Amino acid sequence: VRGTPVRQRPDLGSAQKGLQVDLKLVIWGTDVNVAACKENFQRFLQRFIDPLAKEEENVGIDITEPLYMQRLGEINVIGEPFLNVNCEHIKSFDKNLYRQLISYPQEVIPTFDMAVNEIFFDRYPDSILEHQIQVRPFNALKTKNMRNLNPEDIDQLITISGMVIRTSQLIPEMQEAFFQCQVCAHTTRVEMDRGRIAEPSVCGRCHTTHSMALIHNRSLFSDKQMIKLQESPEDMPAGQTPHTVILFAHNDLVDKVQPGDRVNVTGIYRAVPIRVNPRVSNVKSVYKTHIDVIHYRKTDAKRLHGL
Amino acid sequence: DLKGHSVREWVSMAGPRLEIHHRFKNFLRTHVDSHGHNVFKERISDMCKENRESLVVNYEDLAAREHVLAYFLPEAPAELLQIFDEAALEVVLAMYPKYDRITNHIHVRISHLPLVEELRSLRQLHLNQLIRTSGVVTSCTGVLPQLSMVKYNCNKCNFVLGPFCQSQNQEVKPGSCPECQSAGPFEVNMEETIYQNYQRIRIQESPGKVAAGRLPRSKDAILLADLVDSCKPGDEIELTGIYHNNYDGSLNTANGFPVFATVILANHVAKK
Ligand SMILES: [Zn+2]
Ligand SMILES: [Zn+2]
Repeated sequence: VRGTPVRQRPDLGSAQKGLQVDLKLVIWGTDVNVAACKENFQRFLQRFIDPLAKEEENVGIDITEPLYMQRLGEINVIGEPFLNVNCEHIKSFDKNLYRQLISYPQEVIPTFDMAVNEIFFDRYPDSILEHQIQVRPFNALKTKNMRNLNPEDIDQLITISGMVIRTSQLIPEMQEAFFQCQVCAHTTRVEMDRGRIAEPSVCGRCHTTHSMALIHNRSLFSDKQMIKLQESPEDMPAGQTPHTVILFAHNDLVDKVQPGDRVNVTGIYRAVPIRVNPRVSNVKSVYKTHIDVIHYRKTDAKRLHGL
Repeated sequence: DLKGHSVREWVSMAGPRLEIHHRFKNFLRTHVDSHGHNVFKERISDMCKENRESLVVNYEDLAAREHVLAYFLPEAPAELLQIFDEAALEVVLAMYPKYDRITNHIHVRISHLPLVEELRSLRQLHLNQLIRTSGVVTSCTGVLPQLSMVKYNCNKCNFVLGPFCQSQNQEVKPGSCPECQSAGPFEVNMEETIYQNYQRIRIQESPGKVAAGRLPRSKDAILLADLVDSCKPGDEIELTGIYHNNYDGSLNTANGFPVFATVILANHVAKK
């Protein structure tokens, strides 16, 4: 790494401890090794040429060179740091890595990010991207019906397809709060950490207690977008009405897709509790769920090209 | 300079605070000696050699070289003493910046105050003034620990309410906890507090100085943090201190004239 910024991944989810345990040294709760997943995906990057790459349907994709390496070349010639990692390419290559990614996305994906940034900066020393490349894993094995999803896929990358209904206005949310001491004008940035800020409560310079006030419009904000979407399931049981699902997009995917657009959506299925009343801080046993979004596939084999 | 306002309010103003602090620093550095030695250098050298925590200066030298401070001294002694604490701290840190761990404080004592009052005659006209006096210690309790920068556990949430300075007048009382916002039953954190030695003596007029038909009169006195156990019972002692009335001593109770006790915050004890 040269020193390019590590901008946080709002769409993947809030951070966690990343607790590791020996049975070599897997992540707690998961059958994942950071080293194993990282190395397997580095192999996948460096040596995965297609068995077939129809140039007509996949313009810019050859059958000779390793697949994603020329993608890194184009991500060097232009400045957008995003790499389209086809989950079915991963399925053909390494079924184990498919299982680990589409069971443990928010932790396998940062390792994939680390590997991609490492390989890219090894290849191109003087190339300058605004921040680290990010891997967009999509085309996971299509779940047909949200109403036939189970409570076992929470935080587990799924895919469905359907038409948007609304794309509401942006909503900033905090990522790095700004504090200033009311007395001595001492500043400090406080990173948002695992879902909640840490109000400093003591000036670092003059030690006054709770003189630290939160300056709003000096902070850091990533964006958001509620995107109410109507599912087009391929499985329609006998009386399941048209299911509709909320999509929260974030800094890079917001306002990339308008109402009425028809999209496959691959994203993190995310349960979040429901507050009992808008002001009381209790919650409900009966959670809601909403798909996040890690990727929209615009292309459809049945429809024609979009605008 | 002088104006219509009182001496105490004057020295409370920030402008003359900087003025007289600068003057004290100036003569601390520059009043060389009677015979060109820079005695303050050697006195500070010995002071930090022992870590005495307390310097003493001669009032004759003080007044002679710089007389405005000397005139101000008995009028509003408390403020002048606090500033000279700060200025002496500045100069000792300048000479030995390593002193920072050593007590974070230096007291200053004033010797040879010219006008000695007698314990028979200490009237209303000496309240809140630094006087010099003589006597014999009739009693001297043991050294007790006093709060000086006290921290309180808010025992609703165990936040450490910060270090409050403790004046001698009224016991410090926190308003509320900055965290849970309660005026709760706070209680002192025994450890983070930094206490201070407190000893209580009682001097009385010597029979060699009492008159014909009389009973010798006795004044209390408080020694703090360096002068404790600097005098035992029966010692003929000169005492210099702020004759003092406004702490909590007053006969506001029933069956009593509105009559106030008094003490002497001793600023220098000298055996003889
Ligand atoms: Zn401050
Ligand atoms: Zn509290």
